[PDB]
Amino acid sequence: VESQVFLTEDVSANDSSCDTTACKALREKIETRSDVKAVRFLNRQQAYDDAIRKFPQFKDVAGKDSFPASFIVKLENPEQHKDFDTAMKGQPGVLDVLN
Amino acid sequence: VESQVFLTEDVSANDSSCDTTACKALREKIETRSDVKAVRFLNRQQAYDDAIRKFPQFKDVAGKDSFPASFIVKLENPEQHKDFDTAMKGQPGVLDVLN
Ligand SMILES: [Br-]
Ligand SMILES: [Br-]
Ligand SMILES: [Br-]
Ligand SMILES: [Br-]
Ligand SMILES: [K+]
Ligand SMILES: [K+]
Ligand SMILES: [K+]
Ligand SMILES: [K+]
Repeated sequence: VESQVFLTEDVSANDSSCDTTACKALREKIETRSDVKAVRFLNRQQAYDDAIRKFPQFKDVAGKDSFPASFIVKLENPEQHKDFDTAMKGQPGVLDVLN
Repeated sequence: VESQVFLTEDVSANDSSCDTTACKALREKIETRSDVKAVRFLNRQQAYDDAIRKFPQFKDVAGKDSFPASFIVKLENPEQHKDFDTAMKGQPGVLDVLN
């Protein structure tokens, strides 16, 4: 069980490796959480590819631009994710958190 | 661990509880196999919800007809599931098997 923190459109479209300073700074910000053990970046292309695989019926219909880049986040205890989700939603540069 | 047997549309569109002739007949063919311990039914509304829960990106284009219903099947010997998979794939009413 891992959390997924969605990023904003311009980072999604233009940063394929989280090498913009803001995306890196945002990865660091998340890593500082007392309840976070690991943070992994997943770009727009890869996330689209992973989804299309798992559900091969939108191969044409759905485009990658519907898929935000994100951080896949391993928490200390995934049953206590409430505080984390709250912080993320209050964090600038974070679009949403997967519910 | 559990096996997932996806159903063709003729059952997926009609039946919310496996209460149509086609669904039950298919359910009975699976349950009576010696290599099957238990069979659970998963309607298309539950399939839509599980999928959108994991990929809300698809909510743009996915209708209730985009996700097939399924049987969640508990095998007697899970490690040895290769002949079961093939049997199901050759069964009328079966769309696909997970993996
Ligand atoms: Br990308
Ligand atoms: Br239904
Ligand atoms: Br059931
Ligand atoms: Br038959
Ligand atoms: K980097
Ligand atoms: K930490
Ligand atoms: K935010
Ligand atoms: K049986």
